[PDB]
Amino acid sequence: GNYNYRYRLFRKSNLKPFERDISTEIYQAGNKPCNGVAGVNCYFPLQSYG
Amino acid sequence: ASVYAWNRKRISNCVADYSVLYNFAPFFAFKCYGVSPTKLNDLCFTNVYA
Repeated sequence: GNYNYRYRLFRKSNLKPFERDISTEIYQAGNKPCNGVAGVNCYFPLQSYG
Repeated sequence: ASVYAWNRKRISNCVADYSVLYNFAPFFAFKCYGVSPTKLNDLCFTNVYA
């Protein structure tokens, strides 16, 4: 497994053409997300490839 | 029920609302494959088994 190529899995809205975002802020859940940890949702944006 | 005699159930002909799930438990395990947990309450399906 090569866990170095990752991709964004969660975002608030789709992005405009030729636009790039790099921020790795924790994604929103029903309620205020946890803190980079599991919970009701409180997910993390990036996901690896494998 | 016990795992060796699991219990199937069908869910069709309703207005499914996935906003009731978060309020059940801290959900020690909550996962879906190829299905965005957050984008579920707006997509529509044929038949849902449980």
